[PDB]
Amino acid sequence: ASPENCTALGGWLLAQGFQLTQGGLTRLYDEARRMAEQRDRMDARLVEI
Amino acid sequence: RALAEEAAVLGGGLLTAESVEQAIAAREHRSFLSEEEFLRAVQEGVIR
Repeated sequence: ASPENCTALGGWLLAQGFQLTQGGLTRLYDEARRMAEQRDRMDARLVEI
Repeated sequence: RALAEEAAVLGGGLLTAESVEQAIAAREHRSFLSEEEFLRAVQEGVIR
């Protein structure tokens, strides 16, 4: 869980064809971290995201 | 021979001590998924 990882996830979502904002991307990142149930680890399951 | 092949690939065909050490480290780290998961679990406290 790092800002670089958040930027990479946002870029991947943009490449997928979606339009995302900073708040929405941050909320997705926090929700992914919550789903992994680990403070410093975000969920790598990109299908669910 | 497989380890020497990996060391040559990582060192551009030359088996230096650095190349062989890097090859050994990469071989160990390739099979480190379970170790990484266990270590991050114990660091978070999932397994105390």
